[PDB]
Amino acid sequence: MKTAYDVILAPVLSEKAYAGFAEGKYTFWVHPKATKTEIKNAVETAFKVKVVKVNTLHVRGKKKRLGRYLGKRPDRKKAIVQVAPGQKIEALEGL
Amino acid sequence: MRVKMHVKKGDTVLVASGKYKGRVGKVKEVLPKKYAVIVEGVNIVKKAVRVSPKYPQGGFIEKEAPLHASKVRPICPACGKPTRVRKKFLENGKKIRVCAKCGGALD
Amino acid sequence: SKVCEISGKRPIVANSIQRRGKAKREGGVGKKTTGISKRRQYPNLQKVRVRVAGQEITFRVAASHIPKVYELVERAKGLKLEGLSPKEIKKELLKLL
Amino acid sequence: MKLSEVRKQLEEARKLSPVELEKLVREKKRELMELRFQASIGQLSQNHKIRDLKRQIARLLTVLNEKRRQ
RNA sequence: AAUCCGCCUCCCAACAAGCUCUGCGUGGUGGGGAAGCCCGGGUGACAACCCCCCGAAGCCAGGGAGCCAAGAAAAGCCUCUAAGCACAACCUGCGGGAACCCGUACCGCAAACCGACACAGGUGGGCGGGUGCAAGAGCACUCAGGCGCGCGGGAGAA
RNA sequence: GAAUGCCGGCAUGAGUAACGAUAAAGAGGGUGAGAAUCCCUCUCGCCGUAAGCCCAAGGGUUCCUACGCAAUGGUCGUCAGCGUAGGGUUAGGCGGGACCUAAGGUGAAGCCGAAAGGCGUAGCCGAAGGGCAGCCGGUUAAUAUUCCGGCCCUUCCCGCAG
RNA sequence: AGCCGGUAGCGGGCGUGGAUCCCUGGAUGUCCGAAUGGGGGAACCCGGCCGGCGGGAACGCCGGUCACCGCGCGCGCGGGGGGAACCUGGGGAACUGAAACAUCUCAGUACCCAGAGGAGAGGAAAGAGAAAUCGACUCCCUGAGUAGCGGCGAGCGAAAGGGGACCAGCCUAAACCGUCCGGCUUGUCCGGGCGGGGUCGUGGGGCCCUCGGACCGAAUCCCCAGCCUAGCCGAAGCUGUUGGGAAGCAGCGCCAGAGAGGGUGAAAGCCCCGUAGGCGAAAGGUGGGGGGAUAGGUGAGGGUACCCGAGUACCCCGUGGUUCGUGGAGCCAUGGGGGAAUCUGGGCGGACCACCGCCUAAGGCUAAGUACUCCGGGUGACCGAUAGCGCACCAGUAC
Ligand SMILES: [Mg+2]
Ligand SMILES: [Mg+2]
Ligand SMILES: [Mg+2]
Ligand SMILES: [Mg+2]
Ligand SMILES: [Mg+2]
Ligand SMILES: [Mg+2]
Ligand SMILES: [Mg+2]
Ligand SMILES: [Mg+2]
Ligand SMILES: [Mg+2]
Ligand SMILES: [Mg+2]
Ligand SMILES: [Mg+2]
Ligand SMILES: [Mg+2]
Ligand SMILES: [Mg+2]
Ligand SMILES: [Mg+2]
Ligand SMILES: [Mg+2]
Ligand SMILES: [Mg+2]
Ligand SMILES: [Mg+2]
Ligand SMILES: [Mg+2]
Ligand SMILES: [Mg+2]
Ligand SMILES: [Mg+2]
Ligand SMILES: [Mg+2]
Ligand SMILES: [Mg+2]
Ligand SMILES: [Mg+2]
Ligand SMILES: [Mg+2]
Ligand SMILES: [Mg+2]
Ligand SMILES: [Mg+2]
Ligand SMILES: [Mg+2]
Ligand SMILES: [Mg+2]
Ligand SMILES: [Mg+2]
Ligand SMILES: [Mg+2]
Ligand SMILES: [Mg+2]
Ligand SMILES: [Mg+2]
Ligand SMILES: [Mg+2]
Ligand SMILES: [Mg+2]
Ligand SMILES: [Mg+2]
Ligand SMILES: [Mg+2]
Ligand SMILES: [Mg+2]
Ligand SMILES: [Mg+2]
Ligand SMILES: [Mg+2]
Ligand SMILES: [Mg+2]
Ligand SMILES: [Mg+2]
Ligand SMILES: [Mg+2]
Ligand SMILES: [Mg+2]
Ligand SMILES: [Mg+2]
Ligand SMILES: [Mg+2]
Ligand SMILES: [Mg+2]
Ligand SMILES: [Mg+2]
Ligand SMILES: [Mg+2]
Ligand SMILES: [Mg+2]
Ligand SMILES: [Mg+2]
Ligand SMILES: [Mg+2]
Ligand SMILES: [Mg+2]
Ligand SMILES: [Mg+2]
Ligand SMILES: [Mg+2]
Ligand SMILES: [Mg+2]
Ligand SMILES: [Mg+2]
Ligand SMILES: [Mg+2]
Ligand SMILES: [Mg+2]
Ligand SMILES: [Mg+2]
Ligand SMILES: [Mg+2]
Ligand SMILES: [Mg+2]
Ligand SMILES: [Mg+2]
Ligand SMILES: [Mg+2]
Ligand SMILES: [Mg+2]
Ligand SMILES: [Mg+2]
Ligand SMILES: [Mg+2]
Ligand SMILES: [Mg+2]
Ligand SMILES: [Mg+2]
Ligand SMILES: [Mg+2]
Ligand SMILES: [Mg+2]
Ligand SMILES: [Mg+2]
Ligand SMILES: [Mg+2]
Ligand SMILES: [Mg+2]
Ligand SMILES: [Mg+2]
Ligand SMILES: [Mg+2]
Ligand SMILES: [Mg+2]
Ligand SMILES: [Mg+2]
Ligand SMILES: [Mg+2]
Ligand SMILES: [Mg+2]
Ligand SMILES: [Mg+2]
Ligand SMILES: [Mg+2]
Ligand SMILES: [Mg+2]
Ligand SMILES: [Mg+2]
Ligand SMILES: [Mg+2]
Ligand SMILES: [Mg+2]
Ligand SMILES: [Mg+2]
Ligand SMILES: [Mg+2]
Ligand SMILES: [Mg+2]
Ligand SMILES: [Mg+2]
Ligand SMILES: [Mg+2]
Ligand SMILES: [Mg+2]
Ligand SMILES: [Mg+2]
Ligand SMILES: [Mg+2]
Ligand SMILES: [Mg+2]
Ligand SMILES: [Mg+2]
Ligand SMILES: [Mg+2]
Ligand SMILES: [Mg+2]
Ligand SMILES: [Mg+2]
Ligand SMILES: [Mg+2]
Ligand SMILES: [Mg+2]
Ligand SMILES: [Mg+2]
Ligand SMILES: [Mg+2]
Ligand SMILES: [Mg+2]
Ligand SMILES: [Mg+2]
Ligand SMILES: [Mg+2]
Ligand SMILES: [Mg+2]
Ligand SMILES: [Mg+2]
Ligand SMILES: [Mg+2]
Ligand SMILES: [Mg+2]
Ligand SMILES: [Mg+2]
Ligand SMILES: [Mg+2]
Ligand SMILES: [Mg+2]
Ligand SMILES: [Mg+2]
Ligand SMILES: [Mg+2]
Ligand SMILES: [Mg+2]
Ligand SMILES: [Mg+2]
Ligand SMILES: [Mg+2]
Ligand SMILES: [Mg+2]
Ligand SMILES: [Mg+2]
Ligand SMILES: [Mg+2]
Ligand SMILES: [Mg+2]
Ligand SMILES: [Mg+2]
Ligand SMILES: [Mg+2]
Ligand SMILES: [Mg+2]
Ligand SMILES: [Mg+2]
Ligand SMILES: [Mg+2]
Ligand SMILES: [Mg+2]
Ligand SMILES: [Mg+2]
Ligand SMILES: [Mg+2]
Ligand SMILES: [Mg+2]
Ligand SMILES: [Mg+2]
Ligand SMILES: [Mg+2]
Ligand SMILES: [Mg+2]
Ligand SMILES: [Mg+2]
Ligand SMILES: [Mg+2]
Ligand SMILES: [Mg+2]
Ligand SMILES: [Mg+2]
Ligand SMILES: [Mg+2]
Ligand SMILES: [Mg+2]
Ligand SMILES: [Mg+2]
Ligand SMILES: [Mg+2]
Ligand SMILES: [Mg+2]
Ligand SMILES: [Mg+2]
Ligand SMILES: [Mg+2]
Ligand SMILES: [Mg+2]
Ligand SMILES: [Mg+2]
Ligand SMILES: [Mg+2]
Ligand SMILES: [Mg+2]
Ligand SMILES: [Mg+2]
Ligand SMILES: [Mg+2]
Ligand SMILES: [Mg+2]
Ligand SMILES: [Mg+2]
Ligand SMILES: [Mg+2]
Ligand SMILES: [Mg+2]
Ligand SMILES: [Mg+2]
Ligand SMILES: [Mg+2]
Ligand SMILES: [Mg+2]
Ligand SMILES: [Mg+2]
Ligand SMILES: [Mg+2]
Ligand SMILES: [Mg+2]
Ligand SMILES: [Mg+2]
Ligand SMILES: [Mg+2]
Ligand SMILES: [Mg+2]
Ligand SMILES: [Mg+2]
Ligand SMILES: [Mg+2]
Ligand SMILES: [Mg+2]
Ligand SMILES: [Mg+2]
Ligand SMILES: [Mg+2]
Ligand SMILES: [Mg+2]
Ligand SMILES: [Mg+2]
Ligand SMILES: [Mg+2]
Ligand SMILES: [Mg+2]
Ligand SMILES: [Mg+2]
Ligand SMILES: [Mg+2]
Ligand SMILES: [Mg+2]
Ligand SMILES: [Mg+2]
Ligand SMILES: [Mg+2]
Ligand SMILES: [Mg+2]
Ligand SMILES: [Mg+2]
Ligand SMILES: [Mg+2]
Ligand SMILES: [Mg+2]
Ligand SMILES: [Mg+2]
Ligand SMILES: [Mg+2]
Ligand SMILES: [Mg+2]
Ligand SMILES: [Mg+2]
Ligand SMILES: [Mg+2]
Ligand SMILES: [Mg+2]
Ligand SMILES: [Mg+2]
Ligand SMILES: [Mg+2]
Ligand SMILES: [Mg+2]
Ligand SMILES: [Mg+2]
Ligand SMILES: [Mg+2]
Ligand SMILES: [Mg+2]
Ligand SMILES: [Mg+2]
Ligand SMILES: [Mg+2]
Ligand SMILES: [Mg+2]
Ligand SMILES: [Mg+2]
Ligand SMILES: [Mg+2]
Ligand SMILES: [Zn+2]
Repeated sequence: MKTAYDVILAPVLSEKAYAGFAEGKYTFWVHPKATKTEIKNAVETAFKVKVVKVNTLHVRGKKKRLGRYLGKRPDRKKAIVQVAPGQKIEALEGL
Repeated sequence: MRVKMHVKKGDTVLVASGKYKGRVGKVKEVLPKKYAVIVEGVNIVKKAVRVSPKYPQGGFIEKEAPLHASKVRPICPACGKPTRVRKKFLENGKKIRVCAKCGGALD
Repeated sequence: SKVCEISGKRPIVANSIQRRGKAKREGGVGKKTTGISKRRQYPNLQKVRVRVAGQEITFRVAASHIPKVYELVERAKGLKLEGLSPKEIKKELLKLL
Repeated sequence: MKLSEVRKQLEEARKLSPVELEKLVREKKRELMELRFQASIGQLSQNHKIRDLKRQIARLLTVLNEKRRQ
């Protein structure tokens, strides 16, 4: 069955993602098929906040090899939610 | 469906062939994919280890080399003789290994 | 060109044989074939329009089975055909075959 | 998860109702996300927990399905 | 069907206006801001931000004239009424909420595209500064910017 | 033992021709096991209706950073569009879709054809044409009309008023 | 009794309370694909209706549902697409051979198309063809390279009969009887559905008199044996010696319904895996064998002369099929024209006629014996990495 916890996969860990916490912008890896609207809801019910803005972008898998064997990593989508003025997502403030 | 192993961890086996013919020991391990058993203190080999956290001071370690399972014979816990194994059905009727010399269970 | 909705008569392939010379039976040396090539013989298809149940039904039918259309119309009387589409009438009609 | 814990889980689940089953999957799907988040920052040494939870959820939804099937 | 559109008649208006849409200027405000000098950044700086000239192929635009070869459709949009419905509905103004999916890196006259090659070839559109030469997108030099072309060093025969 | 045989390997030509525009180089400093070839500075030269800049195709990570130099680079290589890893592409207003039609395609009705299939007013699809609301600046190593700031705007839902 | 695939490692777990693994059944099963809500450059996009989630009306997500065609009274059922060969049907070449070439050949092959299915086709005489005979069909041997066909060239090439494999026969239409429904030109009507009846070549049936009054039995259904999809039991050797290693050599034994074969440090009946001989299914599949049921089946004179498959037979024209290439050219089939009869009817026995015989057209089905090999297994005087499949290897890949 579909729950918010199916839509939010993992937090994005990088200099750039962390830089957002200050202004209330949390960046998650979400399921590649999930809509801004649905991510807004998912984040709201999982981290008890008010999502105000949602930015999403697709992230192509990097082609990578192991010896003879060429391949690709999985494609991912990342979402950047803006919580309402003053709120916070403590699980991410983290760090 | 499964490899047939006539021997197991850690019944007591006679090593009947190879450099260590005659030795007796517990089966420390059974490796069915390779069809092999590790017998305690049988088939020792000198392996080089790099100077590493796991082994500072480096040099060498001793390891037990696996034996092809066919080289090994369980020793019967009743008669103390090395034996072929037979199956006997109990009343359960679970089945068990029994020595082929006397009739004793081998577990 | 095509198929009789009644008899099922289809276009068939026939050879067209060209011959030359005098038949033996007429004292000639015999007939020589100077060509064979395939051709088709079509059914003599024509249109028959009929009113049945105040609707205009039309059949594409080989001339030999032109009377079989009208015979179908006759057997049609025992049928509850009014209100139906002309596709529907023709189906019922045809089913009577 | 231990084999006996698995039987235990099934017996207990089977006693539940659909609605109770749904509530509980949601809770487990939630508990998995935490595991994920922890796994991703290198703070889950106990990583077998992930395969575990995932199968619990499977067992549960499996049983939810059982109920609703007839 | 129509109060619309077309056609006929009459009255007032008419190189006016009015109304309406756009361009440009201004405009609360917000920004930027050199050389040089110190190690992309600081400073210069409270930076100054003004006048005159040139001036488009761009804009006002659906402008104007001429010509013959006589120069898309459909929706948006306005209007007309039909079933309906007229506590509805639509218009205008205000307020609150709502606003999805895909692309977006980088090359792009080329060492990343088409040419088996980091190939003197091929590749559509826009910008393309200054001076002089009658003009120019020509030519020379040169700004911004970018390069010296991924073997070199000598020698100084045919 | 021969088929200008087939497949493979290795010779010869030969340290030979060549190293791909005659725009052009020089020095000092740095780095490193190693430097004409990488970084920095100064000097010199070339392009400048381009050999600069921006879009669209096509390409598909080649972008940025760290660590590397076996091979790839016509030489070298400490460098690189190369190896490994990590990061990086953020939109109601840009583009396309939830709008329109063009050729053409497809195709209720319908027509035709041994089978396969061919046609066909409507309709539907089909755009680099029509329609449609975003400008200036700041910020990153790397994205920005997308984030931020400032000032503007569009549609949909609901409501209130007229 | 180990295990968390190839796959070791870091980091963690599970298993005699029976894991991993194997077989069967079930659940889950994003998107595309016949692809089927609609669109589309397959794997993306965009909807309607019902229900649900969120603060939820806009927005978005979740569940269900929505293509078209056919058949049957909106609803039911079905179709669609794939499959290596095999099969039928609808179309159908050429090189080549003829030492040139046209008829002829190649060949009804290659190939395209449709369709089936585990086979398909064919099948229960309007047969054969000379026997006073045979007795559905299919398939093998033979008949026979015969008969014949043939620019009587090149070439092509039957059938009956005999021996075998398998074995099986049925259902209808019509007459006539009953019933419902419909028509307008009111019934002794005509027509359509359904039921009854009937099914054949010594002709059979219908109707009307006379007489007579249980056995067979499925190709459908049910049960079961047997089979498949995992498995399991399975005899007998120790010691010495050379040697890295014994299974070699030596000594003394033993099993054998098992001395097939493969492994084990070299060369092993007795170490391992096996082998002979046996055993095994809760579940799914099969079940042509066994059993049972059901459908269905079955008389004799006499009279009547009602019925016995129509654009059909039949004749002519044009063609194909057959061994038959226009030939003395019948037969089977049919594109065109003409066009009957119901047993005193019709077709056939190679033009035609007579005689003498054979057979009953114009409706349908029908196991088996036969073809094939994607798949599983067994076996090779088959290959052994330039071989053997294109591929022993991550190949229909790189390129
Ligand atoms: Mg699911
Ligand atoms: Mg940063
Ligand atoms: Mg996106
Ligand atoms: Mg986006
Ligand atoms: Mg992967
Ligand atoms: Mg066993
Ligand atoms: Mg010993
Ligand atoms: Mg057991
Ligand atoms: Mg002719
Ligand atoms: Mg003649
Ligand atoms: Mg004569
Ligand atoms: Mg002739
Ligand atoms: Mg007519
Ligand atoms: Mg005719
Ligand atoms: Mg006629
Ligand atoms: Mg389990
Ligand atoms: Mg009118
Ligand atoms: Mg009026
Ligand atoms: Mg202005
Ligand atoms: Mg203004
Ligand atoms: Mg400044
Ligand atoms: Mg400065
Ligand atoms: Mg200052
Ligand atoms: Mg100062
Ligand atoms: Mg004009
Ligand atoms: Mg038009
Ligand atoms: Mg339209
Ligand atoms: Mg009204
Ligand atoms: Mg508003
Ligand atoms: Mg949508
Ligand atoms: Mg961008
Ligand atoms: Mg860019
Ligand atoms: Mg470049
Ligand atoms: Mg650029
Ligand atoms: Mg050029
Ligand atoms: Mg250009
Ligand atoms: Mg460039
Ligand atoms: Mg190139
Ligand atoms: Mg290249
Ligand atoms: Mg170069
Ligand atoms: Mg070039
Ligand atoms: Mg050009
Ligand atoms: Mg000038
Ligand atoms: Mg000049
Ligand atoms: Mg000049
Ligand atoms: Mg100039
Ligand atoms: Mg020039
Ligand atoms: Mg410069
Ligand atoms: Mg140069
Ligand atoms: Mg010289
Ligand atoms: Mg020779
Ligand atoms: Mg040569
Ligand atoms: Mg040569
Ligand atoms: Mg050769
Ligand atoms: Mg050779
Ligand atoms: Mg060769
Ligand atoms: Mg060679
Ligand atoms: Mg050489
Ligand atoms: Mg030399
Ligand atoms: Mg030379
Ligand atoms: Mg020379
Ligand atoms: Mg030379
Ligand atoms: Mg060259
Ligand atoms: Mg030279
Ligand atoms: Mg060069
Ligand atoms: Mg050069
Ligand atoms: Mg020159
Ligand atoms: Mg130096
Ligand atoms: Mg260098
Ligand atoms: Mg160097
Ligand atoms: Mg230098
Ligand atoms: Mg150089
Ligand atoms: Mg440099
Ligand atoms: Mg120049
Ligand atoms: Mg210039
Ligand atoms: Mg490429
Ligand atoms: Mg790469
Ligand atoms: Mg970049
Ligand atoms: Mg890179
Ligand atoms: Mg780079
Ligand atoms: Mg570096
Ligand atoms: Mg290198
Ligand atoms: Mg190198
Ligand atoms: Mg080197
Ligand atoms: Mg390396
Ligand atoms: Mg190289
Ligand atoms: Mg090199
Ligand atoms: Mg090169
Ligand atoms: Mg270095
Ligand atoms: Mg490079
Ligand atoms: Mg790189
Ligand atoms: Mg914005
Ligand atoms: Mg736009
Ligand atoms: Mg919408
Ligand atoms: Mg569209
Ligand atoms: Mg359209
Ligand atoms: Mg078409
Ligand atoms: Mg059209
Ligand atoms: Mg439309
Ligand atoms: Mg457009
Ligand atoms: Mg446009
Ligand atoms: Mg738009
Ligand atoms: Mg603006
Ligand atoms: Mg950039
Ligand atoms: Mg960036
Ligand atoms: Mg903004
Ligand atoms: Mg009001
Ligand atoms: Mg693994
Ligand atoms: Mg470990
Ligand atoms: Mg472990
Ligand atoms: Mg059990
Ligand atoms: Mg299964
Ligand atoms: Mg999903
Ligand atoms: Mg699908
Ligand atoms: Mg679809
Ligand atoms: Mg479609
Ligand atoms: Mg709803
Ligand atoms: Mg909310
Ligand atoms: Mg809602
Ligand atoms: Mg949601
Ligand atoms: Mg849905
Ligand atoms: Mg739906
Ligand atoms: Mg089909
Ligand atoms: Mg099929
Ligand atoms: Mg055929
Ligand atoms: Mg056909
Ligand atoms: Mg044919
Ligand atoms: Mg065929
Ligand atoms: Mg042809
Ligand atoms: Mg020929
Ligand atoms: Mg040939
Ligand atoms: Mg010949
Ligand atoms: Mg010839
Ligand atoms: Mg010849
Ligand atoms: Mg010739
Ligand atoms: Mg020929
Ligand atoms: Mg031939
Ligand atoms: Mg032929
Ligand atoms: Mg073939
Ligand atoms: Mg098919
Ligand atoms: Mg069979
Ligand atoms: Mg059959
Ligand atoms: Mg059949
Ligand atoms: Mg019969
Ligand atoms: Mg003979
Ligand atoms: Mg002759
Ligand atoms: Mg022939
Ligand atoms: Mg004959
Ligand atoms: Mg025979
Ligand atoms: Mg026979
Ligand atoms: Mg047989
Ligand atoms: Mg009747
Ligand atoms: Mg009647
Ligand atoms: Mg009746
Ligand atoms: Mg009779
Ligand atoms: Mg039957
Ligand atoms: Mg055994
Ligand atoms: Mg044994
Ligand atoms: Mg020794
Ligand atoms: Mg021994
Ligand atoms: Mg001996
Ligand atoms: Mg034997
Ligand atoms: Mg043997
Ligand atoms: Mg052997
Ligand atoms: Mg060895
Ligand atoms: Mg021997
Ligand atoms: Mg031997
Ligand atoms: Mg052996
Ligand atoms: Mg046996
Ligand atoms: Mg056996
Ligand atoms: Mg009688
Ligand atoms: Mg009669
Ligand atoms: Mg008859
Ligand atoms: Mg008939
Ligand atoms: Mg004829
Ligand atoms: Mg013929
Ligand atoms: Mg003749
Ligand atoms: Mg004939
Ligand atoms: Mg005919
Ligand atoms: Mg007769
Ligand atoms: Mg007669
Ligand atoms: Mg006949
Ligand atoms: Mg005849
Ligand atoms: Mg005759
Ligand atoms: Mg006859
Ligand atoms: Mg006969
Ligand atoms: Mg049949
Ligand atoms: Mg049978
Ligand atoms: Mg058969
Ligand atoms: Mg077979
Ligand atoms: Mg096989
Ligand atoms: Mg061999
Ligand atoms: Mg090889
Ligand atoms: Mg090979
Ligand atoms: Mg070899
Ligand atoms: Mg193979
Ligand atoms: Mg190979
Ligand atoms: Mg490969
Ligand atoms: Zn014992």
